[PDB]
Amino acid sequence: KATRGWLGGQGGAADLDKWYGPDRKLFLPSGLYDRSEIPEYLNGELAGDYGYDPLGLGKDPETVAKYRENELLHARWAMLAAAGILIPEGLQANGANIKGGTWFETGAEMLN
Amino acid sequence: MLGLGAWLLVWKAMYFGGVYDTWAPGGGDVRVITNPTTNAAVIFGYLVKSP
Amino acid sequence: LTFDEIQGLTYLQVKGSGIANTCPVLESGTTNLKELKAGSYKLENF
Amino acid sequence: EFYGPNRAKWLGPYSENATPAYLTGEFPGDYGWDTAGLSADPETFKRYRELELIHARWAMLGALGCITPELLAKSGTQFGEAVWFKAGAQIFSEGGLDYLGNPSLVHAQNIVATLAVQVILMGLVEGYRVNGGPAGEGLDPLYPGESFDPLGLADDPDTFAELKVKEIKNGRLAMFSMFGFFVQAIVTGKGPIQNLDDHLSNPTVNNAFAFATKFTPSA
Amino acid sequence: EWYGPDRPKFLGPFSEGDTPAYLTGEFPGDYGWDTAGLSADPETFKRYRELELIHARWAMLGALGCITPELLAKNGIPFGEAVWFKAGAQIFAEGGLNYLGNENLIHAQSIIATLAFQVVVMGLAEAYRANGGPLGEGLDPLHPGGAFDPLGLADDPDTFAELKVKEIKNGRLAMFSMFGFFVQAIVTGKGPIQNLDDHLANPTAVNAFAYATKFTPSA
Amino acid sequence: TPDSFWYGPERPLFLGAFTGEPPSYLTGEFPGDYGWDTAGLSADPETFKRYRELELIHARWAMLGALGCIFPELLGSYGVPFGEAVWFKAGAQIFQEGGLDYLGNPNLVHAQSILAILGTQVLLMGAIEGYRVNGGPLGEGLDKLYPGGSFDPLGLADDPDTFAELKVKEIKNGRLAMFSMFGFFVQAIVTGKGPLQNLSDHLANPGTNNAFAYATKFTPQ
Amino acid sequence: LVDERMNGDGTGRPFGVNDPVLGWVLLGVFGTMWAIWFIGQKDLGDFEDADDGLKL
Amino acid sequence: MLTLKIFVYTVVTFFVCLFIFGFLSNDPARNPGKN
Ligand code: CHL
Ligand code: CHL
Ligand code: CHL
Ligand SMILES: CCCCCCCCCCCCCCCCCC(=O)OC[C@H](CO[C@@H]1O[C@H](CO[C@H]2O[C@H](CO)[C@H](O)[C@H](O)[C@H]2O)[C@H](O)[C@H](O)[C@H]1O)OC(=O)CCCCCCCCCCCCCCCCC
Ligand code: CLA
Ligand code: CLA
Ligand SMILES: CC1=C[C@H](O)CC(C)(C)[C@H]1/C=C/C(C)=C/C=C/C(C)=C/C=C/C=C(C)/C=C/C=C(C)/C=C/C1=C(C)C[C@H](O)CC1(C)C
Repeated sequence: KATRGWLGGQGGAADLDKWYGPDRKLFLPSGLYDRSEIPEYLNGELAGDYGYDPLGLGKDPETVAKYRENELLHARWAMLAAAGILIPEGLQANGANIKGGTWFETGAEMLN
Repeated sequence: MLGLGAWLLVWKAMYFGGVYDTWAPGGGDVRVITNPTTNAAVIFGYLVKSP
Repeated sequence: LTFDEIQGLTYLQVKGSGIANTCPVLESGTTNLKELKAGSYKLENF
Repeated sequence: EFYGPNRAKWLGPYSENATPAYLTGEFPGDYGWDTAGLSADPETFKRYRELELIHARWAMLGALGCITPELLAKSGTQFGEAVWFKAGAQIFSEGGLDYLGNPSLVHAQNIVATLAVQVILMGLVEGYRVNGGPAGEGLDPLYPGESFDPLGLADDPDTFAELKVKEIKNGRLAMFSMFGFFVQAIVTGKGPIQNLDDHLSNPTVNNAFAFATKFTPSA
Repeated sequence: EWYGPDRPKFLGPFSEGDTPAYLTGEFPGDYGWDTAGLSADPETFKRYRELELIHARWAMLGALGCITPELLAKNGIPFGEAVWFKAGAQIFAEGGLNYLGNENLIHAQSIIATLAFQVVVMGLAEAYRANGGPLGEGLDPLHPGGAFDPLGLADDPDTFAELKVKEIKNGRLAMFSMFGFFVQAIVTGKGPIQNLDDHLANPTAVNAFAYATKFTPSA
Repeated sequence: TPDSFWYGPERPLFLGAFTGEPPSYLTGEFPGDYGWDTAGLSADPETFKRYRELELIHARWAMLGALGCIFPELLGSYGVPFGEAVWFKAGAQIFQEGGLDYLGNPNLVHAQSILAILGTQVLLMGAIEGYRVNGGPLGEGLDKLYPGGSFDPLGLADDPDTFAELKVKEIKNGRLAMFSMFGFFVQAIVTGKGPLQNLSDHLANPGTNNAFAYATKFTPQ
Repeated sequence: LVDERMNGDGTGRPFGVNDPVLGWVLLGVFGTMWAIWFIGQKDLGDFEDADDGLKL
Repeated sequence: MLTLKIFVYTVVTFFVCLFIFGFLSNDPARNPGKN
């Protein structure tokens, strides 16, 4: 809670001025994508907002928020997926008796 | 960047196919350099050698 | 140095030392000078 | 009991004049044993309690980790070297140090790598213990309990003071047993569970007096 | 003399400059030798005098108990072993540990019996010394007297202060001679009288320097 | 304490940033104060004066010792015919046939009796170690650690800003030499060779000739 | 053989030393004159703060 | 010949160390131009 620095002094959340507000990182740098060409519904209110919507799939902050529940679940499943695909193949290739650590044939490995 | 660039030559000689050794037994061809000389008396002996 | 001590050196070690200008000393062997077997010999490394 | 003046002692009933004045009984494990007077200054007695408890928490991790590789080798797990004073040298083995027996596990080969990783990792977390770090900044130097008591066992401070005494008495036994393991390896030359097995096999002859003439200077 | 600033010092005329200020000369054997500073706390310093004197008294029973089986084996009394550092092995012999040589004597057979006797026996006496009991309760733990002075010599404190100095200086010789006996047994491997006799054979050749090349490392 | 960077509250400390507050009696007053008293051995401010005057004497002997152990082996590698150029074998030079030759030279010192060496040393050290305690010909009433006068002939301790700076250099050179002389002790016990031989063996192959070559060396059974 | 040589014409010795006294010549003369420069460094300016060179 | 070589290496390293430590002894401040 009181969060001393990982290596040295004071740590924690130094600046959220890279992630929210008009000043923040974007999907293109500022000499290629200014702050007037950001869509009006993409503002610094959601985490990971880079102004990225070239295909106009966002409409207003309530439709973006209901795609946000589609994005964050698809995030949190693919993160469990990415560790669930590399690690059993990595253990089998280095010596574990997994027999089916490769992901695209695990289902047919266990049929009958 | 120059240090990691110098490790590209070492990885290409030790791991990524080898480099051409003109002093190879059997004539010169591509040789994986399995035993590069890390002795400081040999490596820094060229530098203090006379020109 | 003997003959085998010279031949146990590489070329870069004997280079520039003056060892290459020297005949091999015969450290082993005795001065008895009779156990040299009689007969013909073709004489190399003279 | 275990606190105040009316507590347990290091000589038990024959200890009413044995204990010094400054060992009151406000700290855990205080049975009043300072026979050599080392902890008379309360500034140094504060330092020795930190030295005692950190030694206790390394010995409890020591005495459990010097034993469970040798039990599982009796259960049929191949380690390469299961005896604790031989288990450091198995990183120089031909296949390196597999963790239990699986080469799919850690499979370490380079001793200088796993030492330099340790110096960086232990150099930070022993530094976090002193000044503070990501898990806390201004807590107790011995009993942080914010991120280090996740199960809520540092509540009810009456029974939490009992847990401090259960901590140090388990810990002092482990320190007394790690001083065991070191001497029962230098003298015997075998593992401590192997020291247990042959004393349970024949308690009459397989004791420490069978090795009493080992260190005789014969010249 | 022997107390106050009239006492003689550990460095002679060279210690007239700086002795520790707390070593005033109000305890026996005070020569002002605390160059390490280990006793500037008087609660620590009263515990170190207890440690010094008990070490002194056990070394006086030690240096006499190490010297007597050798001086009696030189007379011609048959012993199992004369030297003190091999003197524990007789309980593992055939006939066991006879006291001098006879069989109506002790005739020790079991080491577990004679140790467990000593552990409960010295468990009582040393705990009585730390607390008090059947030979005194409120007495001085340094010098009790009464039942520990039967012969009536702990009287007239002008000659009892001098017997305190005679107590510790005989002890400080004996501690220096047990650590004497400890080192000369390791380095040589022969008894202290056996080291005394061959130093009297040739003193220039047979001394400590003749064994100086012994502990050299060579791998 | 001045603004000398090695003194006072904002001084460098032995865990850098991870040290926290130092102990309250280590106020940055005396040199080499990195705030390292984790055992609390110097909490008594009178024992802390004794340990300071015991550290520096250890430091000044180990600085002479570390130079004195490298120097006959460094010249011994360069052809100077010492009897034993290695430092822990240098005592046994008195026991060989020709005796002890300084620089391996027979008409230098040529010591033959070790009892004459020790008998000279006890008389000469006992005179001057007592002079360090009190008085003496070179200085009578001076500091116990930094007497100066005849022991500062070059005048390098005149400026007390420079003198407080050089005391930090003395203790850090001393603590490095005590830590290295302890290295000379352990790596002669463990390996059995000279420290310049251990250095050149390490430089010839650092992967195998490190200290883990002798890790199984003291294994029981 | 006939004469006496030093025999270092093509041997590639470090800084061309073959008697160890030549290396101590290199370290002695460098070390003597490093020490004269170091003791005399109190007359050269204490360029202690960061913006304290000949800069532009 | 070795006596000559030791002498030249004392001489040459005397003048090379004058060169090196001379430019380390605050050469850029030995200008007439003030700033
Ligand atoms: C009145 C009976 C009684 C006695 C005599 C003791 C005595 C002791 N208790 Mg105590 N207790 C007693 C009652 C009680 N204790 C406790 C609670 C505790 C605790 C928690 C602890 C003690 C400890 C100790 C020991 C501390 C002193 C020491 O370490 O010396 C040790 C040295 C000796 C006794 C002398 C040498 C041992 C041996 C007899 C000689 C063997 C010689 C070798 C063969 C020499 C060969 C080696 C060579 C190379 C030198 C000591 C043995 C502490 C301990 O465990 O220390 C180890 C400790 O932590 N006691 C309770 C519960 C309230 C008691 C109630 O009955
Ligand atoms: C922020 C990072 C940082 C860390 C981690 C340290 C850590 C340390 N500093 Mg500090 N320092 C750090 C920053 C700085 N230090 C200093 C200035 C100093 C000085 C002057 C000194 C230190 C010393 C120390 C040590 C003090 C306590 C100790 O001995 O540990 C104890 C614990 C260990 C050493 C861990 C053991 C290491 C290893 C993993 C064990 C190896 C295991 C073996 C195989 C087991 C052996 C087998 C058996 C059978 C023999 C410690 C290594 C002191 C020192 O060097 O003493 C040794 C010292 O004199 N530091 C400065 C300049 C201000 C710093 C700058 O930021
Ligand atoms: C600085 C103090 C000092 C130290 C550390 C030594 C160390 C040694 N001397 Mg030695 N000496 C010292 C002073 C003197 N010596 C001698 C005369 C001799 C002779 C004639 C011989 C030695 C030999 C030896 C070596 C024994 C081999 C060995 O035991 O291996 C194990 C130990 C090590 C490898 C080093 C570990 C050092 C030590 C255990 C730790 C140092 C701390 C000490 C406990 C402090 C003790 C000093 C006290 C008295 C102040 C050993 C390295 C013998 C020898 O050279 O054998 C090859 C030998 O023949 N010494 C004189 C003149 C009288 C001294 C004057 O002060
Ligand atoms: C076959 C072998 C052949 C030979 C080997 C050949 C290869 C050798 C290459 C080695 C590497 C050379 C690199 C040297 C860099 C020097 C740069 C420099 O200008 O370095 C400049 C710095 C300056 O340091 C700072 O200098 C300052 C100067 O202060 C002075 O001035 C201050 C105000 O300015 C204050 O007033 C202060 O009180 C006063 O003291 C401060 O003192 C600082 O504390 C101090 O850190 O020097 C330093 O850091 C330390 C410099 C490095 C160490 C130098 C050692 C020299 C040799 C020693 C051994 C000699 C042996 C003699 C033998 C005798 C017998 C024959
Ligand atoms: C030494 C090279 C260098 C340096 C220091 C910079 C520095 C900068 N550039 Mg420029 N730039 C460079 C090369 C460089 N650029 C090149 C090669 C291109 C062509 C692709 C551009 C195109 C470019 C644009 C179009 C813009 C910038 C912008 C910027 C600014 C920061 C935003 C940023 O990260 O750039 C964005 C560039 C990238 C994200 C490229 C990816 C780089 C990552 C780190 C991978 C690098 C790989 C490897 C390390 C390098 C190549 C290896 C080898 C081939 C050499 C910053 C001043 C922005 C700016 O000034 O805003 C006003 C801006 O609008 N740069
Ligand atoms: C802690 C300090 C210390 C200690 C205890 C030792 C201990 C030892 N050293 Mg080491 N040494 C040290 C520091 C130390 N050294 C340092 C700092 C150096 C670097 C200078 C050396 C350099 C060194 C060398 C080069 C040699 C030793 C040797 C020795 C051994 C014999 C001691 C001796 O001959 O003394 C007596 C020495 C002196 C009294 C001083 C030197 C005097 C010479 C002979 C010149 C004579 C003076 C004068 C010009 C001529 C007088 C003429 C006369 C007729 C009046 C002994 C093991 C010798 C050895 O064999 O060890 C392997 C050896 O040859 N030491
Ligand atoms: C601080 C602290 C803090 C916390 O709280 C606690 C603790 C931890 C405890 C602490 C720590 C401490 C430490 C570290 C210590 C160490 C020390 C040392 C090592 C010393 C050395 C020390 C060392 C020393 C003196 C040494 C010396 C030496 C010498 C003289 C030498 C000599 C010689 C010579 C010349 C040569 C010849 O041939 C031989 C001889 C004779 C050998």
